[PDB]
Amino acid sequence: MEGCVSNLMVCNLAYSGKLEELKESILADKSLATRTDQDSRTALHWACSAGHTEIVEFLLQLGVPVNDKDDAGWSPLHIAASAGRDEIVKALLGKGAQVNAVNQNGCTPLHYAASKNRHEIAVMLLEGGANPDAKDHYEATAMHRAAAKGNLKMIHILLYYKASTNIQDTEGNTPLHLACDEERVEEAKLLVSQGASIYIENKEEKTPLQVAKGGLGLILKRMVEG
Repeated sequence: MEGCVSNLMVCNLAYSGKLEELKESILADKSLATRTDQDSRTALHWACSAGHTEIVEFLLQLGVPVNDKDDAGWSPLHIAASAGRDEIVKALLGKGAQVNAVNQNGCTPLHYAASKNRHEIAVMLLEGGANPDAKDHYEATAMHRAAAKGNLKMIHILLYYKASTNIQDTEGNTPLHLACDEERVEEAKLLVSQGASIYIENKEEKTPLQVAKGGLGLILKRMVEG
């Protein structure tokens, strides 16, 4: 757990926060700065997941790769934003890091950021080149995950940057469908009044209104074209 990880001295060094040992290691060895192992990870990936900004900065300054996608671990900015690491997320971006790189399930930074409450972190990545309406394998969106468990603030920024277009998962699941299911009156009222087609049916051919609450749907559907 502590000290090292499993393999690759550079990976664990950044993980345990041994910048001195990491610097002397890369200084002495150039290949070590990129050398990958275990899961094709890089010390940046390990440092970002932990927090050690000094290690990621030192590696970044040298000109280490950042746009590189791991065997699944997404990009550096991906891991940084995911745990709400402002220092790491800013620090990776400064190096022209990626923005839409896909982990394995394509859960872009938006998808991960939305999963959290880091409203500010999500906005930073969006302007950097984060697909606001990008879909994953299941065609799920950050809006869906947030609408199911997030905040109204996210809705303000997401819509501000122009994101979400009634997207529907492979089996059916739009911003209103999930929001309605969550008994979220405010989220449903704002999303519908913004551009959430109520008629959009579901697996059972059910529209957000019908799944809203039988009657509650009448109010949401009326605003759309009552």
